[PDB]
Amino acid sequence: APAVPDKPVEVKGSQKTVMFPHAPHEKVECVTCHHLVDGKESYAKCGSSGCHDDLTAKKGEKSLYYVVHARGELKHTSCLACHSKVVAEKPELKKDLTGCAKSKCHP
Ligand code: HEC
Ligand code: HEC
Ligand code: HEC
Ligand code: HEC
Repeated sequence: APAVPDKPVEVKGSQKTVMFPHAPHEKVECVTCHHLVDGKESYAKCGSSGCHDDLTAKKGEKSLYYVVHARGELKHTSCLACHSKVVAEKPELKKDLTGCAKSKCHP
């Protein structure tokens, strides 16, 4: 298992880059995000070739946008899906964690 990044890392889309901080996610199993692929574990970039490499489409399993923003019902938890659950318990974090603008992801 490679070391978890100790500084925010870039999550590049086609037009915007969002910084991802691992620290606040220390109590989330690595596997929740870096899910198994072909039964084997992987820590490759979500947008890697052969993964979620469609950086422009809004929907589809190949879309990086969808796996990040789908508000739920997927095979794995998206950023927005989990954030909505967190925000339900800690409402003061609504804009910070789910906002489309002026949020922690999109300042
Ligand atoms: C409100 C629900 C939001 C809207 C609408 C958008 N976001 Fe995001 N977002 C996040 C990441 C990690 C990325 C990069 C990976 C990717 O999606 O490709 C993005 C990117 C965008 C983009 C640009 C897509 C592109 O450049 O190809 C748009 C137009 C966009 N987002 C709309 C992360 C998050 C996040 C963190 C948990 C939140 C709260 C939001 N995004 C919220 C919205
Ligand atoms: C979801 C909330 C995550 C948890 C929990 C962990 N990581 Fe992560 N990691 C995540 C993202 C969105 C990214 C960037 C992906 C991209 O497309 O850029 C990362 C990045 C890494 C990397 C480096 C390579 C990279 O993609 O930039 C490593 C080595 C990594 N993550 C390791 C790691 C470990 C070991 C975790 C558990 C202790 C772990 N991550 C949890 C999302 C999430
Ligand atoms: C390529 C080797 C991949 C990497 C690295 C990551 N994902 Fe992935 N993801 C991949 C496949 C082939 C599949 C479908 C089969 C499965 O294991 O579920 C997925 C699926 C997801 C989903 C669900 C999408 C759906 O259509 O329901 C999510 C939410 C997801 N993947 C997220 C994700 C993130 C955020 C990653 C980086 C940290 C990541 N995946 C890496 C293949 C690959
Ligand atoms: C739940 C299983 C999570 C997943 C998947 C993702 N995030 Fe998250 N995020 C989660 C928690 C528990 C928290 C902490 C909230 C708190 O109580 O303080 C967060 C925090 C962040 C932050 C805010 C960090 C800060 O400014 O201090 C960001 C920017 C963030 N999360 C981004 C993010 C992205 C891009 C994700 C998808 C790859 C993602 N989170 C998934 C829980 C969970």
